[PDB]
Amino acid sequence: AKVNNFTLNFGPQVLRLVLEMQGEIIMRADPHIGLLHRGTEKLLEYKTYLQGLPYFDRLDYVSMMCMEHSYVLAIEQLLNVSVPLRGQYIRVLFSEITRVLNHLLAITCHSMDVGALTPFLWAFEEREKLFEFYERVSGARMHAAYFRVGGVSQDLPIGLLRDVYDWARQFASRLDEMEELLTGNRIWKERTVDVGTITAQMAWDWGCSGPILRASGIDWDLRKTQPYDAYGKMQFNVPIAGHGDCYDRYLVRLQEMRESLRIIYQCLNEMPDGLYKSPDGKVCPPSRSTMKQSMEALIHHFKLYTEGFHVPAGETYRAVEAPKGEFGVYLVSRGGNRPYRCKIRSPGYAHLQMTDVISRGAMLADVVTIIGTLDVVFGEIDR
Amino acid sequence: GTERRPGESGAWKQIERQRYASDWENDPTFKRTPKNLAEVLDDSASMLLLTDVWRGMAYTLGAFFDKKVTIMYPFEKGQLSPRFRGEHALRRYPTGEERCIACKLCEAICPAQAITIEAEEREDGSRRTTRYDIDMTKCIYCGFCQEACPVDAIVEGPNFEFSTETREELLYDKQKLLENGDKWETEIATNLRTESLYR
Amino acid sequence: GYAYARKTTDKDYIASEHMQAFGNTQLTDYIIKTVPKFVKMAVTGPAQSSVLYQEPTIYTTPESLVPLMVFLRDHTNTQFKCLLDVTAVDFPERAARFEVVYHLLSPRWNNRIRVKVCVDEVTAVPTLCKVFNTANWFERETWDMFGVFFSGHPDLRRILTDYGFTGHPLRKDFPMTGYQEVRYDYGKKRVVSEPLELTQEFRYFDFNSPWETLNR
Amino acid sequence: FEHYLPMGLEYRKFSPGTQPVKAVVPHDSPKLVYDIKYFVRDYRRNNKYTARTVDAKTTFDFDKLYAGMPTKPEQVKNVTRPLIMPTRGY
Amino acid sequence: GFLDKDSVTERVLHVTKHFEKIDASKVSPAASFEKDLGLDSLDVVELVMALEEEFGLEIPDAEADKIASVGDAINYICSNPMAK
Amino acid sequence: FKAVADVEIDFNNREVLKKYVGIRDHLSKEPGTRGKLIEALTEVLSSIKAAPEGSDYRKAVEASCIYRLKVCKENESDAAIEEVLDAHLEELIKEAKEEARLVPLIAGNAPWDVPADYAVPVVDYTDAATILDAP
Amino acid sequence: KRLFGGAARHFYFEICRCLPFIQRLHKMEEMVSLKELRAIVKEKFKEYKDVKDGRVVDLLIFKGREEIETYLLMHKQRHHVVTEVVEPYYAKQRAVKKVTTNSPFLDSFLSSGYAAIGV
Amino acid sequence: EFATASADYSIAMKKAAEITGAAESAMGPKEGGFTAGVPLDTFTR
Ligand SMILES: CCCCCCCCCCCC(=O)SCCNC(=O)CCNC(=O)[C@H](O)C(C)(C)COP(=O)(O)O
Ligand code: SF4
Ligand code: SF4
Repeated sequence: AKVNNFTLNFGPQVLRLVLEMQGEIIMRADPHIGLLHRGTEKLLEYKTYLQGLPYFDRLDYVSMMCMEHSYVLAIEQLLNVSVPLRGQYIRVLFSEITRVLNHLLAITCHSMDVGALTPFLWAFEEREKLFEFYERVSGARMHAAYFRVGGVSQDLPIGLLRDVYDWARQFASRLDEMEELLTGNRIWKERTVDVGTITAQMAWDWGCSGPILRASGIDWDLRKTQPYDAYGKMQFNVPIAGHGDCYDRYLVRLQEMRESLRIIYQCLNEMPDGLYKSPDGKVCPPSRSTMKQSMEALIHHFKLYTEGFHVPAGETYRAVEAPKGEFGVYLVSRGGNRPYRCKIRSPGYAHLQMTDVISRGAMLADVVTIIGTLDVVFGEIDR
Repeated sequence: GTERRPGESGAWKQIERQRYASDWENDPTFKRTPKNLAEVLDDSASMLLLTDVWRGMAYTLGAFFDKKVTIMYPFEKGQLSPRFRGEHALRRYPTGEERCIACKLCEAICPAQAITIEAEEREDGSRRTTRYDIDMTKCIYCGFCQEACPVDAIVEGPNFEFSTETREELLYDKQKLLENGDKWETEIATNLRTESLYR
Repeated sequence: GYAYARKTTDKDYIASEHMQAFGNTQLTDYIIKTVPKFVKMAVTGPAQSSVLYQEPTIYTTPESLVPLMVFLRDHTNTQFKCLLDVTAVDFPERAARFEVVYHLLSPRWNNRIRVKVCVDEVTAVPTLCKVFNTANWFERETWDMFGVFFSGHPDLRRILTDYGFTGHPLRKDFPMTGYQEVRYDYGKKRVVSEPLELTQEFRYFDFNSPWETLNR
Repeated sequence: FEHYLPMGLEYRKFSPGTQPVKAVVPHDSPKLVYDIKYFVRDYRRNNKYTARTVDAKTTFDFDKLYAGMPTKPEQVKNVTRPLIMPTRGY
Repeated sequence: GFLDKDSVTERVLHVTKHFEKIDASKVSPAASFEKDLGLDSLDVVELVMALEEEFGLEIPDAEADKIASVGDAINYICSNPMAK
Repeated sequence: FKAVADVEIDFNNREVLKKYVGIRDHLSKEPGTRGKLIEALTEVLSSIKAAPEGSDYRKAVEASCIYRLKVCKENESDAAIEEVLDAHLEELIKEAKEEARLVPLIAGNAPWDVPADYAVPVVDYTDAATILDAP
Repeated sequence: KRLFGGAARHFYFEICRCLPFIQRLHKMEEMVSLKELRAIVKEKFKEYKDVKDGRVVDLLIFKGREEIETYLLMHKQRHHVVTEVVEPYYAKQRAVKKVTTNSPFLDSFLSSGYAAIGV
Repeated sequence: EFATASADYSIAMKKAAEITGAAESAMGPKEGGFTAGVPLDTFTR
């Protein structure tokens, strides 16, 4: 008959959803966002380039250093700054540690939303180990502010690689005992198989990236097609599935954790000795002993910590294979010590736009599975 | 295993597709039809009598008899490093004179604008502050002020247990920051004896 | 829908020599010669894809943005299938103060490109919702933040700011802290918007050297 | 099967404040200790933008562009992936 | 003719009387909204909405746009078969 | 690439590879062949005649189609065309069909209709390492 | 005949059609009437009666539309209508010819050293 | 010869300010404040 749609309000308690149903089947989904919009793009125009760096830790706060990476690379390209070899290796190693942290949280929060509670509690102790790795090099468990223009902020303390190797020696066993509860379980399969299917044409038309794109049969990894730092030296595989399923994305994310472990092991054995910061003193601040003994270093310390370096006029867009997809910064420079315009491109913003076409024909108990498999964090969505 | 079945499909379009067409037999990720009696009994012992639930149950029962990772706070603590960024503090020389010389570099670098400084010259001619405030509810605990200081006057100490009941208790003035430094001076010096090799 | 997984071996290469040479050197001249009426200005600069190359920036009129984007999506040599973002930049000194910027990615040949349109506050830009499906939310955000009207959009409404929010926050003449603030009133039993008052006003530090040469 | 929760001294045997070997961190290159001149390495201020002659009556020959392309599986040449970004020797 | 031509007229005058920008004695049974009473389009829309409130009708945009006089409004209400 | 399925898949059989990555289900269930590529490219060569003879757009499309047909002619197997043109044939047939579809919209817009003294300014970027590093 | 297609009166008619549902949903039955609400919304329209550009008229109508659906969808409650719509109108028509002979300048003088900002 | 800051991105900023059709945009007095959406007493200052 002339059946009107029944509508539903889904949660003030920070995603708001307005669904329409024709019974038990959804016909429309409209996300209402902006409950975490804090105006960080306006606030970055009132900061110097070093001042605005800790804003990026608070965009995807599950994956911090990867958010820092693209802003730093965008500044370095316009400045024409080269990063030394050891700093590039450190950046790759901590980017892969960051990806492991993000994928642990994403898979276990998804499986908790579905109903399995134990894998969350099993994976968060490994997350605690990697937080200790963040804290030992930056003094902060989450918002490290570690990656800087021209390199990293401090050197690795003596004894870090020993412990990273000791964690990586048992992480595969942890991922194995994680999959015994979920991979060959019929309830998890019946919740995840053929739910929210994405084909390749829809993936490129809807601006998808990351593990969504690899589960639809597309071989596209930015660490292999447009490499940055020492990612071209790294030997690893791109996992590929072909259904576009929630189940296939779960399998791709687990394999990406395995490949991140492989890159971590390679970085632990090829870590070179040398400088970790670029030797251009007009961009990178001097060491604290040098500042207390030479006049030029003290002048450069004074000026770099007040006015900051001046970026030459121009523009660039630089992107990083963040663990949720492509994270990019569009930096517009007029020539000052402050960004003229800093647009932030987030993958979860594009992934959440698809919920109207992905939830069609699904039921109410599959909305939370779709939201969980898109891997969304509203700090980067709502800038 | 990651294999698929006709029937275990979570949706309806694929459920309708698998029961009206044999397109699923071309796909290599599907489990094939059993061909003889023993394979039929294996498939039925998979579907009926569970045995996939039981593997997870055996793993969780093994975890029931395993070791635990809980610490008994506040009798036991976690693990931190000398670089840890905790409660801000103001430092002295061993003589007892303040290190701070009112250069206003930490106030300039602060991205949160959490520092407010006023100064004039002391009665002996020295350059010293008359006001040094840190709004701890505006602070982001980045440590940039610690990096900008050329005389090691402002630090972030190793204290993280400083929750209060009123917000007015978290607007620190100069006297309280000096009191924090006088409390934590030996630990701060022990930390800085290692971290001066790197900075 | 491209870049299907085809090679089962590890690939130690990016692109082919002839197509990478064409994309990194000849693409600006190619686009200018094939569709000259669409292009009004071109910049070849420091390359969105990598630090080692150069990549073009195309300026176009709003009257030909949709045909140029359709050409850049469907032409056999420029297969720009992915639209990464739409944004704006404010230039208050210009007669047309806004530059709407479109970034694109070609998965077929590992390329990127940038497309710009200059308009003022009261000139509509045609929507790209029919060409790219992500253009919807980005145009909604650009209207929200800058006040650029996108004609032909299905539902142009604000997406990021507050419910009753008038004003476009990313303009240069909009204040950083705004005009209104929010508190709970015990008498009215409601959360109420009031004119702005600050306990500590924002301190603006003017650091800029009178010897600095780079300011433009 | 590797066990979670290692026992005593099998993980983080020394605290980071009691490092058993003193650290000597390089902060400058030996090539720049006594050779300090800057204008030979001022990459920031030596980039240029040049306005090209107005791209109107140029000759785009498509024959040359398609004459350098292969037609057989062998004779296809591929650009290898860059191993590292430029370090300029440091 | 669905209703009388006197009571509708005094009801029209009664709702025209309570307008702050109108004169309570200048209103005539046969006047104009533009030349005589001095009203723009929004005032005309407000008066037609008041007439709709009093007689319990719904007048569309084109029909209310054609109404330009007191006599036009009275004739439209009288010709309406659903008047109250 | 790495296949996430725990079963052993051959992937030397090209039809199995096209099934696994979703080409059959999501792009084209009918297998694309060399003859369909030739037919689609000749459709483009017929469709481009709506553009003027002197236009660079027509020359560009015609040269691309002629090169594609020469590759199709000098290679008999479809794996050879896959290795030369760096795609699957289903992708290449879709490319040719999209290029043929593009022509009436461009022809309606007429980008070649600029005045004789048409001018486009171009700004190019020169790196510092051109003049600082060794020639 | 009516400038710029008569779009101001068409939008005014649309809002006046929308108004009784606003009064029922926001429960403003005993606070304001439909006649005074129509007069208030009419007074919002007269403030831009001297706009000489049709594109500014179209933008103003689009923005007023988005205001009317944020009132329709209960994204601003009755206290928002009170503090933003009807009390500014009643303040602009209540202070006219006050009971005191003080000029506006002298009231401003006795209030503060500077003019008031906002409402 | 012409060389007035002819080695930086400001060349690409001076043009893109003189693009035809966009170099002649103009509004009436006070019109941009009506569409700005900020309170109207701000323009009494
Ligand atoms: C719940 C409350 C929410 C209300 C929000 C909605 C408020 C919307 C208000 C904004 C819409 C506008 O102003 S729309 C802008 C209106 N101004 C113009 O269009 C410029 C031309 N002037 C006119 O049209 C005049 O009305 C006139 C000279 C009298 C023409 O006489 P007539 O009339 O005889 O035709
Ligand atoms: S730690 Fe950061 S937020 Fe705190 S006072 Fe220092 S610079 Fe400011
Ligand atoms: S604490 Fe250090 S940086 Fe801050 S004003 Fe005092 S001397 Fe300067």
